[PDB]
Amino acid sequence: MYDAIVVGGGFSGLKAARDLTNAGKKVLLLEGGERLGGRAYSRESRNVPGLRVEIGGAYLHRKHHPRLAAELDRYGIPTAAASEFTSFRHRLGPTAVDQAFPIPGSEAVAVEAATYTLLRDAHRIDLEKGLENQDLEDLDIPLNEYVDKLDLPPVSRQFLLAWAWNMLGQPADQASALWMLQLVAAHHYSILGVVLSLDEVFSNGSADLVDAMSQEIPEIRLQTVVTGIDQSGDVVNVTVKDGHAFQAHSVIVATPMNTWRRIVFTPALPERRRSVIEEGHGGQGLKILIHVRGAEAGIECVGDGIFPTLYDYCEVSESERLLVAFTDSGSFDPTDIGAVKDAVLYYLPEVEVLGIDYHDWIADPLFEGPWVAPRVGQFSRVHKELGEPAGRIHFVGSDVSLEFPGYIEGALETAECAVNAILHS
Amino acid sequence: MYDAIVVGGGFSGLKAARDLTNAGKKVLLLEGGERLGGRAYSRESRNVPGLRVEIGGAYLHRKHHPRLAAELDRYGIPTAAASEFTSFRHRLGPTAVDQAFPIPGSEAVAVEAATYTLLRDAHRIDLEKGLENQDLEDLDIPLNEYVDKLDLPPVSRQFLLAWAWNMLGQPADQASALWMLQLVAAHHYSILGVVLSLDEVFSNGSADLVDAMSQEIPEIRLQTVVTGIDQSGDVVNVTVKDGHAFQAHSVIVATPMNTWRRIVFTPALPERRRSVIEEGHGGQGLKILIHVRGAEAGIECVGDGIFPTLYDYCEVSESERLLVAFTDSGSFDPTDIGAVKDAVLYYLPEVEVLGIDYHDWIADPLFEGPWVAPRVGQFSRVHKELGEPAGRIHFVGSDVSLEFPGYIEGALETAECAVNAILHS
Ligand SMILES: Cc1cc2nc3c(=O)[nH]c(=O)nc-3n(C[C@H](O)[C@H](O)[C@H](O)COP(=O)(O)OP(=O)(O)OC[C@H]3O[C@@H](n4cnc5c(N)ncnc54)[C@H](O)[C@@H]3O)c2cc1C
Ligand SMILES: Cc1cc2nc3c(=O)[nH]c(=O)nc-3n(C[C@H](O)[C@H](O)[C@H](O)COP(=O)(O)OP(=O)(O)OC[C@H]3O[C@@H](n4cnc5c(N)ncnc54)[C@H](O)[C@@H]3O)c2cc1C
Ligand SMILES: NC(=O)c1cccnc1
Ligand SMILES: NC(=O)c1cccnc1
Repeated sequence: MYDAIVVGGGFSGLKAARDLTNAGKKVLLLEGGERLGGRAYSRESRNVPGLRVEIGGAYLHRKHHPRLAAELDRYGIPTAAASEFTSFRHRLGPTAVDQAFPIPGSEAVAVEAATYTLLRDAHRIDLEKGLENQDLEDLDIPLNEYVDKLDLPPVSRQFLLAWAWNMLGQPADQASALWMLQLVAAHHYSILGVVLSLDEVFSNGSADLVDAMSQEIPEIRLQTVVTGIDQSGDVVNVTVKDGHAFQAHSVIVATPMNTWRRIVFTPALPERRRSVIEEGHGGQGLKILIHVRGAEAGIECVGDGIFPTLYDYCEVSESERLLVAFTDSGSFDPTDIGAVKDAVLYYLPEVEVLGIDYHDWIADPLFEGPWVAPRVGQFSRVHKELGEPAGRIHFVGSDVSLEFPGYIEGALETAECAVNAILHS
Repeated sequence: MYDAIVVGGGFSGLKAARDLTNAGKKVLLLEGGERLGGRAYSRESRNVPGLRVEIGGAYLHRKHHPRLAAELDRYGIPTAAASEFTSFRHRLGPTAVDQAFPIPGSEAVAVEAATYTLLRDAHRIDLEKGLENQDLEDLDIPLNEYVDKLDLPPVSRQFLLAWAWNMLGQPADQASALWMLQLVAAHHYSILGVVLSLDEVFSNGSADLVDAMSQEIPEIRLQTVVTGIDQSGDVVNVTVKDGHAFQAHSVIVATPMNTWRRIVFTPALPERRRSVIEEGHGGQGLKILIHVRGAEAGIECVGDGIFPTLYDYCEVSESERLLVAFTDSGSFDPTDIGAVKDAVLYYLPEVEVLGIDYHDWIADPLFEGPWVAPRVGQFSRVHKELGEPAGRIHFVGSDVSLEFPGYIEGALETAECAVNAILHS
């Protein structure tokens, strides 16, 4: 038996397991899959033999992600400032302007007014209290209705919608307007910052940092799927698909939120948390890497397409590249290459699709979902609590961060606080 | 004797005198000078024989100035959309960009945040209550300190300051930050709108509308300076520099605010109003028409010069134009043509000054000031009341508008309410 069992080896689990270990605890780390990193997946392209692609979470911004910045600085991990955009091909109607910020002057007075409204509403949210504890229900409505109340003229209406589609991974009518605001608050009460935090990338991918952190964890078991976590006894008992149980004083659940319903907890979890855990969160972000000929470097496209955003990802050859599309999985079928062609040609009619590459996070039983985004109504009923301790069992990870939900910095933050919790118990 | 005496024949006096007359009152209009229009002065250029220039208030914007729009529509007065700007020559440092909106992206996140602060503060002001009745003292401080608290990066700091200098007619340390906000509220809670209301001009100058309105006033006396307004008796007694008094049930003071201290009121005015009336308001706007060779059409310059703004006014010849500078009278001496050359060359080094043209509103005893702007501290002590009736004597005009101070629309608004007041008495 162990001081702690860390269940899940994404960034959250890895930090906790490392920090407890360095603090002198006897820690075991249990990972269901055959790799470490979780939703930070860097592998080789399915399209381009020999090329390494980020299939999940890639970007960072130091001023917003100090914890991540410290990890990179600790292990000397190189980051490069992300591909600049020299070329704009929006689908925002004829009055829009082909630059990074495509709102035209004719819309400025409306943008000014909406900027005040968006920021006033976001200033409502205090990021330490939980979205259920601040009388924020009037905000917890479908985003399409929220944006309809703002009454924005065409370019900015659709610019806001397209980036809200990309970032939330939900179509406008499934997204919570209050979650959109939670992101604005996360970024220092900035709308712009939600998009400008696409600031840096790992020169050699997330795997660098995954490896540096795991180097410092002495006991890791891959292919070890947890199926029950039982704290009826004096000492927590962790049960597993094929194998002898493991036992520890503390357990940290560092697995996706949408997977918790596949573990048997004993006793059953506090009763507030239970419907949300069953239904899961609404996140459906679909990120597609598209292999293309005919595209020049630097293209960014935002607009009303089934891909709200489509932009450069990297150079493949002198005539070939990868672009990246965002849309959501219950709106687009990534295996319908003709669909993909139509979505792309919509913005970029000169460009031939050579192939596509994605991960079905939803279909993956180790995840059942990409990054968190609540269903309308969920997080103003229960939110802070989904990541509070239940007995000797802690809950951590991006999904349950109040400070940064959906980003690595969130995975790292939630583990700080759990590690600290345990160190005092 | 008359139902009403209207004292002053700027736009405020002219509307009142006309509306009372049309309502069937026996009205006399008394004007101290030799022309009608007041601070709306259109005469011939001192520089360009035969050319008609606006020396005072020229611009309008229909959506913000419905009363003005109705006057223009009533008399079929043509307006032309004001000279467009094709050419930018700012002095905002090396990171600024030569277009109408010169803030660079590097400053966007700061602009966003200040936009929220500026608009939150302006939303504090409710335009019907008066600036002294809303607990707004924390705002009634020097603008330089306010803008220092906002902590803006160079381009936008100086862009805001330069336009606040132009619009308020005061250097930053003499201007009330709360007045700056009053203007933002006046324009529908818009910062941008304060500058975008430079939208239209009178094709043939303000005089058109001055003449249409005066056509409908049957009794006007020019060169008739009022020196005492005495309402001790049953009927108000109006005394005059050289001449027999005039008498009326009602008197409307439609003269500048900074002139009221040159009239003897009986009884003396309510005691709150009296210090402000003595000291006067702080407005020192100085608008200079500059006759130039070497300038092309379309130039707008904003920057840190002794002229915060310098831009095209109109074509004189194919090689000659007028520009317009704004600055303030206690900072620049318009008769120092070398000073003017330096101020201009600062922004426009290729341009030769041929001459200048201005009106000393301050030195003019019929005005003693250009448009209103309070001294720091004044309008959060007394404001609404300066334009409330004192006995049978009413007070109207741009200076005392809560809705639009410094614009014609304000002169027109304050006269509506006085005319209505009288019609019910
Ligand atoms: C498409 C996409 C793009 C993204 N882009 C960014 C970005 O640009 N910047 C950024 O900061 N973040 C980004 N992210 C979000 C971020 O990468 C993740 O939210 C973050 O890595 C979450 O890590 P975690 O440690 O909380 O959980 P995860 O990384 O998901 O780790 C959970 C671990 O638990 C394991 N597991 C699951 N079930 C069991 C079981 N029962 N027993 C044992 N182990 C189990 C899984 O195999 C996994 O290793 C992106 C995410 C996605 C999906
Ligand atoms: C440089 C400058 C630029 C401007 N630009 C604009 C603009 O772009 N758009 C806009 O809407 N407004 C503008 N204005 C402001 C606007 O023109 C004035 O505030 C407005 O016309 C005020 O009119 P009024 O009727 O309130 O007073 P005034 O027009 O000033 O009229 C007062 C009248 O009283 C007379 N008078 C004074 N003393 C006596 C006396 N004791 N007895 C009898 N008569 C007396 C004066 O001769 C005058 O006719 C500008 C003003 C200035 C100074
Ligand atoms: N939570 C988010 O909005 C998010 C994070 C990373 C990538 N895309 C979206
Ligand atoms: N009150 C004002 O700011 C004003 C009005 C007209 C011209 N300049 C300034």
